[PDB]
Amino acid sequence: VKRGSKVRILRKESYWYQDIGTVATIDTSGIRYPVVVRFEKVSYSGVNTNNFSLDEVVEV
Amino acid sequence: SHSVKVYDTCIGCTQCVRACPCDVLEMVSWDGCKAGQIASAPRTEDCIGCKRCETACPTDFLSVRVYLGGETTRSMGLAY
Amino acid sequence: GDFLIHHAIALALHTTTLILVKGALDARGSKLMPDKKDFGYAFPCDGPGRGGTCDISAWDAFYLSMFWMLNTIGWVTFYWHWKHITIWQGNAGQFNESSTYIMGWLRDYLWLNSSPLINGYNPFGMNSLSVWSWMFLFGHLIWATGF
Amino acid sequence: ETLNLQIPSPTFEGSTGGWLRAAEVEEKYAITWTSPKEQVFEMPTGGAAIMRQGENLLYLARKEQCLALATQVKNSFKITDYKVYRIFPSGEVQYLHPKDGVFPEKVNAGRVGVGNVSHSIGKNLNPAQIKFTSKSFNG
Amino acid sequence: DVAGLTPCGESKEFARRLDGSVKKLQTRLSKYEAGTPPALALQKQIDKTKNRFDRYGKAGLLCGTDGLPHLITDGRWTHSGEFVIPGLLFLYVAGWIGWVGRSYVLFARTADKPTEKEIIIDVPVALSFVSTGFIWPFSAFKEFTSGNLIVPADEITVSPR
Amino acid sequence: QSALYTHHQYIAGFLMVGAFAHGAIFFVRDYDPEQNKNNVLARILDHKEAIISHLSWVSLFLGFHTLGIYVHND
Amino acid sequence: KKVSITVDRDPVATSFEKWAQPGHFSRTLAKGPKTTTWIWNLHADVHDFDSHTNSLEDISRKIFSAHFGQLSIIFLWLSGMYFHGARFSNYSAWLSNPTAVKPSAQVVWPIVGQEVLNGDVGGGFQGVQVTSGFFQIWRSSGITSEVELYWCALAGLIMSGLMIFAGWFHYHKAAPKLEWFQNAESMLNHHLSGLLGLGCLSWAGHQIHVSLPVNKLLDAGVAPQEIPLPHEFLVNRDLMAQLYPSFSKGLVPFFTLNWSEYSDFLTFKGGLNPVTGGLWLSDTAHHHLALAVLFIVAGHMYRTNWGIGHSMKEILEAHKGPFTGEGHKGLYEILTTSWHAQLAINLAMLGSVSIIVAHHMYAMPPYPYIATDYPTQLSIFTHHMWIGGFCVCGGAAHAGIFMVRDYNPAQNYNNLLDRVIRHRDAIISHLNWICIFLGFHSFGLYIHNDTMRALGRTQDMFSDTAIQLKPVFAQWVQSIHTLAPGNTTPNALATASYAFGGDVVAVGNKVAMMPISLGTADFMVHHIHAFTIHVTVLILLKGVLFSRNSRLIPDKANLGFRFPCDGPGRGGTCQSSAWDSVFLGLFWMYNCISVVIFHFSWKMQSDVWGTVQSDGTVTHITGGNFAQSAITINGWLRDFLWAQASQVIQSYGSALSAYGLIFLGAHFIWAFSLMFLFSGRGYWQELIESIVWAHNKLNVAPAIQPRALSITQGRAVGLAHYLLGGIGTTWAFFLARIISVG
Ligand code: CLA
Ligand code: CLA
Ligand code: CLA
Ligand code: CLA
Ligand code: CLA
Ligand code: CLA
Ligand code: CLA
Ligand SMILES: CC1=CCCC(C)(C)[C@H]1/C=C/C(C)=C/C=C/C(C)=C/C=C/C=C(C)/C=C/C=C(C)/C=C/C1=C(C)CCCC1(C)C
Ligand code: SF4
Repeated sequence: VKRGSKVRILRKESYWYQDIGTVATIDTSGIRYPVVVRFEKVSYSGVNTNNFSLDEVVEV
Repeated sequence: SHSVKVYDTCIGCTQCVRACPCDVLEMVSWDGCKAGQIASAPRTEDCIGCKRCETACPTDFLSVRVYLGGETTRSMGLAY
Repeated sequence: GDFLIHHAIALALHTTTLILVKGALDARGSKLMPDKKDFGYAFPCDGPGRGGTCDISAWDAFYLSMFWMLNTIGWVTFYWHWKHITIWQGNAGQFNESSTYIMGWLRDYLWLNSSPLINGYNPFGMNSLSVWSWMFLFGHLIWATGF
Repeated sequence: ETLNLQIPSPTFEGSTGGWLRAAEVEEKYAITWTSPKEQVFEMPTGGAAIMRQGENLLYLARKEQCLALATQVKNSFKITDYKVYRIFPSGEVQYLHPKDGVFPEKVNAGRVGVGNVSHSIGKNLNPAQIKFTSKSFNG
Repeated sequence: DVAGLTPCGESKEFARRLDGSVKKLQTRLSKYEAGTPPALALQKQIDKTKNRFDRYGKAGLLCGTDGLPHLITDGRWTHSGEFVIPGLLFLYVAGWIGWVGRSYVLFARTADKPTEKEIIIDVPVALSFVSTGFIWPFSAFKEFTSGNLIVPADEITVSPR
Repeated sequence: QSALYTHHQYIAGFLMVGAFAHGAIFFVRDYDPEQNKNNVLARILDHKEAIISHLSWVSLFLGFHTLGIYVHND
Repeated sequence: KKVSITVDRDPVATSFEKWAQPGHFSRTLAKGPKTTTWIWNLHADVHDFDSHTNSLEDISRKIFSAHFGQLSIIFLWLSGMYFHGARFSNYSAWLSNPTAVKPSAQVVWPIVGQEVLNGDVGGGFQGVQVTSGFFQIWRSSGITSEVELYWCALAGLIMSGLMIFAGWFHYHKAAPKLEWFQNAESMLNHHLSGLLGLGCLSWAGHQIHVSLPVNKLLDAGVAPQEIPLPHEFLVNRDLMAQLYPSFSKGLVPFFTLNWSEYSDFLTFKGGLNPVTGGLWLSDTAHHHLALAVLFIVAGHMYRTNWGIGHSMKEILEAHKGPFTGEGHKGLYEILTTSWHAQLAINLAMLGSVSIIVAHHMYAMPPYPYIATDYPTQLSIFTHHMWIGGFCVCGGAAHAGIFMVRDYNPAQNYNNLLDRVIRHRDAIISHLNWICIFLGFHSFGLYIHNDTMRALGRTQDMFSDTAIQLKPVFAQWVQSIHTLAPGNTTPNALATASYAFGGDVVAVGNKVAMMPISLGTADFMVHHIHAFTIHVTVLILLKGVLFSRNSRLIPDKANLGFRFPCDGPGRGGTCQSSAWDSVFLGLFWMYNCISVVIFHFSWKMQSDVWGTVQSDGTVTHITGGNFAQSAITINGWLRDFLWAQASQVIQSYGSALSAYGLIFLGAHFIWAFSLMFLFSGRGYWQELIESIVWAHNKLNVAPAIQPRALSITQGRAVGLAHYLLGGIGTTWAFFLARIISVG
């Protein structure tokens, strides 16, 4: 993906699994979960952002 | 004792380690997150099972997971 | 009166089914505990985080449906017994008129039929219904201690 | 390193909240810290005590009681000089916290990671797969 | 008649219901003087009670052995005014409320602060929506067939299982 | 006649709860989703929110109006 | 003059802007909702001022103006009580026949058949019978006409407008500074002397010049419109000297200290007026005059601006002995810097006074014709027992909020608080033992009796007939009070109350008061009371003493006053907060006050209330069944709950059908509460998920994401509906029962 794009989450235990977020940053370093995605819904913990990997994220 | 696990989704925020009332958790060096550090559970015999670490954790599903197990004098928090 | 109680019994069958089906289908996971299957069938909670997780286990839906099972068999057996005791007297019209509102169930079934039971002993003597009169109070005591 | 048993104790008038027979037959915990002042603090087990200027020493029944005091002593009196010990009735004194001289929330070399699972939490094994098998659910 | 019931206009038990209801009011009226406010209040209640019993008798309702009206709800047209037409009236209002509430929640999603529109309602826009509800059956079905009522299963968050 | 009816309906309600409880114990403990790919069992779990919300509607539907008529009558 | 008035002028701007911004008062809530929890958190924390602001000055200002708002509501409430008496009541008909007409000041509209509630209360009137005792107050006041009730209604409305103006004015225009609120000596001097002292003195003046002449003419038998207006007693001193000849001498006997001249209207009679069954109003006038003097005297104790007076700090710091360390040192600083510590004391005392009011008003009936109005006697006893029990539990609620928040160990070293917290295990273990002993030896006596009566062994029961547990100490105290007139209260003519012994006072052939004998059943239920009060103290004291820390949670003060738990570890710490002991102690308060009002209701019907006829014998409402049937639980179930629930169940189709509906409705609310009490939040959030899914399917999900209620709010909602349901059931049962038979 690229920064600022809209993505549909594919991590089955995510709060936002099959919901749309927007990509904040992507880390070039060897990070296991380099895609930073922000959402408009908060999770049950009140967090509105999470890190993801490329194989857990699809552009819409 | 209780079983406390740290999954590789840990962003190294150290919040679980600061919230732990029994010094169960500490930070060890890593290279899988930007912070360069991951939570660790070297002293789970002292874990009382409060799950204050899980409350502190900000990853979408908890990087730190407490699994309540056999009860002891330490994990039952008995001063008697 | 029979129409109304059957729809109450239908309400209680679908609501008991709801708690139990929700317990069976959310047993493996939910959105609060997506890894609920790692913890077993009967665990207390996942702690106060994520808003609070009291009664989140699949066992706890057994626990909650047990109250609804007791409520439904109450509605079934209250109906069976009142419909039969009024017929056995020869006064089926007492059920026919009083079952359509809830005060008819309270006064013409529970309050009216209580009197031989609660007079099994009194300051004037006792009879052989004294044991059921004692089990009656005994049952109210165990029930309240559960609270 | 070892607990100097002779360190004076904070002026306290006693309480019923202190340790019971399990401390003298199973284990006891101690906390030491340096105070720049002769000031009142709150005991985890009850009322208020006064820590003496210099080195203080307490005995508590639970490890959490020593750390709850350590949290308070560092948040209101900015004492970061606290060392927590475990004491067995055999006389053995076991240093506890901070375990390697550095606080746990700060990284340190030579710390080996315990409990770390290489996958995310959703990648565990289903219970049916490991039934009548010793294999662990973490992959 | 239907299910062994009797039309309320010829039920003798319905007739005794009306009489007992009026005797109960007349004995309360026997304790007041003619022009008093308690006498006028009870005389108006005897008029209301008689009117209700007269209307029920002439309406085609069926009475039981207990002398009370019974409702037939199996779908027959001679009895559609007891459930089917009140039900048709209900569903029109209920779908109206549902269509109007749904239209406002979709509007509020496109707002500057979507959750402020739900605790502080934009009353001119929310009144624009309430007026639209009169043709909800046509508006909602066209919404359905145009692929805008139902979202596909793969844009809905579900539990891992 | 009264005791026998009451006895066996209470036995029935306990047995019915236990079946659903042990169905819950089955899914947690004994159900393997990979030996059940696209079964009737797996497809149940695939639309569990459809099942649970429609029980929720029918319970509320029955409850609002059954209690509502009774309160109206009272 | 260090006691001075200091005010900030125009502090806060009168703007509608913050009205449009719900949640403006806290930093968390002011950024808007994202889940439905925000909506509940908005109402939960709104009057928690010391949770929004750091400064004690702004907190004190919000409290002072909110107390004016409360006063405005009470005055509006009082004004409406007078207006309904003036406009929609049978008051004037009741004045002619107090023993025949039933008070009624509420008339319903005819809408859905609900006009059946306008029952025949008497006096050519239809309405809802009222039991608040206003009619008896108004006759005691000397109102005698609806015209004067309209003027009282306007007087309440003018006061209601003035209080809401003052609350606005003192928050927005002229707000006092913290040094104004921190004048405890000045406030006590004025509230003893000015509020309570001039309150009693002025009311004594109304009683002497208006209540005494008007009520003497009424009890002589003069018709209400035949009675001179209250100012003609003020001017025509000859007319006042007809009724009370001491007025011929005026105020010379007062000033020259020849007070015995005033014995016409300042009596010490005791007992009841035979005509009305109420207290002699000449006694109440002397009571209020004497109370007024020593409230004005008491309000000169403390030092303000001239060197005379006590320093309250000096009094407290001097009271210290060898057991109690530094003593009461530091308590002045607590009570002039913590509003919660002040509210904890004042709620516990106000609750205690409300419980005392319930006992004193049934036993020494103060108003004319209130003793034989049994619906009022039962209503105001039951109402003031509940107000007392609720206010007592809020005293421990705010003692906990003080300890968690306003308590500072540095300023409380070795004083009485420090010492209480440092032996709280000894307090809670000894109270715990007393409650086990009390429960076994009060309720177990009932269980012994249930079993023996069921087993056919009536000789083995604790009864007046069998083994006797007599209350000799209560019987002895009753003996002393009957002997007191002429002996240890020599100038009294009658006893303080006929409940202690003496005559039967009958008004309109109904018993006003008569000796309330104490037997084994009275011994048993009094120890039932001591058990339920001690357990309530146990739950609430344990919450206050362990609010900051336990052996379980060493840092409970960091979690706050109100937290649901500290996790499932340590075996489980569910309901470990100080809030959760108030939650558990309101159930045991409910249990306690329910037995008190049941004891009162059954005893008064069985042994006191009823009808007198020839041979002077009294036929009581339930015929004296208390002695031999209140000793078993089956007796309370059968002869009290079952026997007396007949009126509320058979009430349909009458004017009491409203009580029949509220009986069922409250049974519903009570049961519905158990959904919230026995369940947990985790079930309800997962159920909401499937409901959210069906909304997502139809694209109608809300932007304020629905949540299950918090763990605490589930406890608060469960307790509130339990109390609403439990108390509402008894309210209908009490009111339909006593209106029908009493
Ligand atoms: C404070 C206590 C109190 C109480 C409990 C009552 C209770 C009652 N009064 Mg009494 N009354 C009172 C004070 C009180 N009154 C006072 C002080 C006066 C003198 C002005 C009166 C004068 C009075 C008269 C003259 C009458 C009553 C009547 C009634 C009855 C029906 C009222 C009704 O449905 O009107 C409802 C009227 C409406 C206009 C409905 C308004 C509903 C709105 C929506 C409430 C909303 C409040 C609002 C949202 C608050 C927020 C403000 C906003 C800016 C957000 C009821 C028994 C009637 C009666 O007994 O008839 C036999 C009657 O005729 N009252
Ligand atoms: C003689 C002096 C005096 C009197 C009567 C009062 C009376 C009162 N004060 Mg106090 N107060 C005083 C001096 C006085 N104060 C001083 C000197 C201070 C500064 C240290 C305070 C500081 C203070 C605080 C901080 C608070 C009060 C509160 C209250 C009210 C308590 C609630 C209550 O019972 O009201 C109901 C009883 C009544 C009798 C209602 C009466 C209403 C008016 C104001 C009473 C006086 C009217 C007037 C003097 C009488 C004229 C008589 C004329 C017809 C001949 C009450 C009105 C509390 C309150 O509720 O705030 C509003 C509160 O929070 N006062
Ligand atoms: C108008 C808005 C709206 C719409 C279209 C729906 C639509 C639906 N809801 Mg409901 N719901 C709503 C509001 C709404 N909901 C609110 C406010 C709540 C909180 C009480 C709920 C609570 C709720 C539950 C608990 C359940 C549903 C269910 C359902 C489904 C079946 C219909 C039903 O059972 O109704 C039931 C409706 C209620 C129980 C409450 C409705 C209360 C009012 C009447 C609606 C709100 C009016 C709103 C203020 C509109 C203002 C518009 C204005 C600003 C222009 C359907 C998806 C059920 C489901 O999932 O089954 C498949 C189900 O179990 N909903
Ligand atoms: C009398 C007691 C009572 C009542 C009424 C309920 C009612 C309900 N329960 Mg609960 N429950 C109870 C006891 C009770 N329960 C107990 C003791 C337990 C054991 C802990 C449970 C455990 C339990 C579980 C575990 C579940 C339920 C469910 C349900 C629902 C099933 C019936 C239904 O779906 O529609 C009936 C609907 C109603 C009865 C609502 C009444 C309509 C209200 C009163 C409208 C009135 C509005 C009025 C103006 C409000 C005035 C407020 C005032 C301040 C102005 C319903 C909300 C299930 C559920 O939520 O599924 C959807 C569910 O999963 N209950
Ligand atoms: C929610 C609160 C609440 C409500 C709705 C009521 C409602 C009622 N009360 Mg109760 N009351 C309450 C709380 C409440 N009370 C508390 C907390 C107390 C303890 C102080 C009392 C003490 C009380 C008494 C002593 C009397 C009532 C009476 C009444 C009734 C007539 C109302 C009236 O005009 O008062 C009229 C009140 C009077 C005419 C006399 C009041 C005399 C007291 C001593 C004045 C004290 C004022 C002072 C500022 C308070 C100081 C408190 C102290 C701790 C320092 C009505 C049923 C009267 C009643 O039952 O009549 C049938 C009655 O005589 N109340
Ligand atoms: C003079 C009396 C007084 C005062 C000033 C206060 C003031 C306060 N209390 Mg205390 N309290 C009191 C009496 C008092 N309380 C009593 C008598 C009790 C015993 C029940 C308590 C128990 C108590 C607890 C347990 C707590 C407080 C808290 C608070 C604070 C927050 C208030 C708030 O935001 O609530 C907002 C108000 C509401 C949400 C109102 C809803 C409450 C009920 C459910 C509605 C009322 C039902 C109604 C009467 C009947 C309905 C009729 C029905 C048929 C429809 C505030 C400092 C809280 C706190 O954190 O303080 C720091 C807290 O946790 N209080
Ligand atoms: C009927 C219901 C019931 C009963 C019996 C109890 C019983 C008790 N509660 Mg509980 N409680 C209840 C409902 C009940 N509660 C509810 C609904 C709540 C909800 C809020 C609570 C909340 C609560 C709290 C928060 C507290 C209690 C406390 C207590 C104890 C009071 C001390 C006492 O009386 O010891 C005596 C014991 C009894 C009276 C129990 C009955 C025993 C009788 C005499 C017969 C004994 C028969 C004998 C043992 C037979 C032996 C042979 C047999 C084994 C074969 C006691 C264990 C308090 C406590 O534990 O402190 C001491 C306390 O702090 N309760
Ligand atoms: C939770 C759970 C998880 C997974 C595993 C699990 C254990 C399987 C599960 C549990 C599931 C559970 C507990 C499931 C419980 C399932 C139950 C109780 C099913 C009831 C079935 C009854 C039927 C089909 C009656 C049919 C009658 C008919 C057709 C009569 C017809 C007629 C005749 C012949 C005569 C009259 C005329 C008519 C009316 C025409
Ligand atoms: S209150 Fe609920 S979340 Fe907290 S420990 Fe108890 S069960 Fe778990």
